[PDB]
Amino acid sequence: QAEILLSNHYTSSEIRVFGAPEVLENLEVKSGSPAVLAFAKEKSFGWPSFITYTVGVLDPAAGSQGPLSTTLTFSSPVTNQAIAIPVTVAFVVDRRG
Amino acid sequence: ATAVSRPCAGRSRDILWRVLGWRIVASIVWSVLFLPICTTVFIIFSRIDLFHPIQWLSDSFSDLYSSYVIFYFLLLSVVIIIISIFNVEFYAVVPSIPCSRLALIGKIIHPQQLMHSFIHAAMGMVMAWCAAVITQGQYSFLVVPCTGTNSFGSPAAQTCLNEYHLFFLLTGAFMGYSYSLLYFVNNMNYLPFPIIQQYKFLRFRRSLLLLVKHSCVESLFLVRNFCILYYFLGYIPKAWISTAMNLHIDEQVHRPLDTVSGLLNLSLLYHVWLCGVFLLTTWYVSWI
Repeated sequence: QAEILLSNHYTSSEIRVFGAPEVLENLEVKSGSPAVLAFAKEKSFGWPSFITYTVGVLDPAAGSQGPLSTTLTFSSPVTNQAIAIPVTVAFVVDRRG
Repeated sequence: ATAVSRPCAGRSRDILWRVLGWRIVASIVWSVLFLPICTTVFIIFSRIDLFHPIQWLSDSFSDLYSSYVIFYFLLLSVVIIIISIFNVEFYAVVPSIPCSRLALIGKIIHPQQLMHSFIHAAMGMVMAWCAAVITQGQYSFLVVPCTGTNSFGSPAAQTCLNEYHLFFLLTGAFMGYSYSLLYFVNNMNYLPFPIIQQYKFLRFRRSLLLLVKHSCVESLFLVRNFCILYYFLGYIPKAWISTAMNLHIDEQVHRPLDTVSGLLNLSLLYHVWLCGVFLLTTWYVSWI
C-alpha cells in the first residue's frame, strides 16, 4: 500500500512492509496522530521477507470532525531507513449530501 | 379535572372566529399566492446579464422549474405563513404610543416584542439562506474546500468558512430584527380603518407600487447600516464560527469582509440588497 484510506466501510487496512530480516526485526512504527494506530499481525523472515501491520482508527469521533489526514512512518534504526505512508480517515453520516 | 366555569371565554373568541377567521385564512392564502410572483422576480433580477438578454431569460426559467427552487419555495411559503400568523398576535386597534423616551425603550424591551424580534431575525436568516442557495455560485454554501492546497502531505479535504454566505445569513438576521424593531417603533401593527372603504383589488393595486419603491429604499438603508455594523463586528461571528466548526480561512483566494477593499464588492452588495428587497416586499405584502 502506497497510501491508506479508513472509513465506515474500511475501519482498518493491512499493509506489508518488506525488507531484509534484521531491518524488519528492529522495525519501529510511528503515527502522526494518536487517533490512528498500527500493530504487527505477523512477521515473515522467509523470502520475500515482510511484516503485515493492521492499521486502524482508535477514535471514530476524531474521524467525524473532518477528513483527518496523517502519516504512518515505519523506521529501522539498524539501517537508519524509514518509509512514510499517508493515512486518510473519513467517517461519515452518509447518504446524498 | 379541570375544564369548568369559563364558557364566555369561548363565546367572546368564537364570534371573533365567525367574523375574522375566514378573513385571516384568506389573507394567509393570498400571502402565499403572491410568493411565486416574488420568487420569479427575484431569480430574473439575480440572473441579469446586459449582453445576452435571451440567455438571461432562458436560464432564469431553467432555475425556476428546478427541484431545488421548488423545495426552497415550499420552505419560504411556511416562513410567509408564520409571518402572517405573527401579524395575528401583534395587531392593535389603538396605537401603542410612548408618552416619553423611557416608554419607547420599555415598549422595545417588552418580552413579546423581544420574542417577535428574535423570531423575525430567525425568519430573516432562513429567508436569506434560501436566497443565497437560489443565487448559486460563491453564495451557495457556508463551507467550501480549501482552494489552493496542492501541498502533497495529507489527502484530507480541508474546509474553509464562506464569509460571503455568512454575510448573507447575518444580513438576513439583521434585516429581520430591524423589521420587527421598526414594526413596533412606527406602530406598523396599528390597524387604522379607512375613511373610504374600497374593493380589494383597487385597494392593493394602489399600495403595491408604493411598497416596491419603499422596499428598494429601505433595503438600501438596511444594507448600508449592516455594512457599517460588519466593519466594526464581522470578525466576532466569523472567529466564533471558524472555531466552533474547526473551519479554516482562504486568505490567499478571498479578501476578508472586515476589509473595506473586500466589503465594497458591488456584486455582493447588489445580491444582498436584492435579497432585502424580496424579504421586505414579501413580509410587507403579508402585512398589507
